[PDB]
Amino acid sequence: DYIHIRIQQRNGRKTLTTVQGIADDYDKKKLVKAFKKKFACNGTVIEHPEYGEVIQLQGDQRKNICQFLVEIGLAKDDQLKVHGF
RNA sequence: GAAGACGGUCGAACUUGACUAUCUAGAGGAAGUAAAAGUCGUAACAAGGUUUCCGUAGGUGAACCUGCGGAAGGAUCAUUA
Repeated sequence: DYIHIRIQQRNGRKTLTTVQGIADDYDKKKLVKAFKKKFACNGTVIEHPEYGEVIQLQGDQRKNICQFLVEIGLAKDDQLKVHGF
């Protein structure tokens, strides 16, 4: 159950980095209000349906996630699966 | 009538703290600046599609949003009952 991401870029620039694999019993207020106030990018929480509750931060956390995922203590340093859109 | 010498005064200098002024090293940290052809959003000159802005308080990725009292430098110098 690797927390899939996917990115999805509209315009030459109109991107949305999803988060697939994140439980719902986690802090849907602290998850993201810890994100936005961090690398400084518009997070939020939708019920995307090909995935099932994903967190839209507004940005390209493609290089940062690699990292906010060699740290922490929840995910894994191997379950890394980036398909930026 | 010399060296010396009693005690004093001036007091250089030296030793230790305090005081004041001026200058100057510094791991790192956080601003602002340049600036600028980068990344993510669209915050606010045409009513900029939420009129704008002031004082002030709280809050937000970020422009910013919002209440309360102002102003028009506004989009009304008029309202004809």
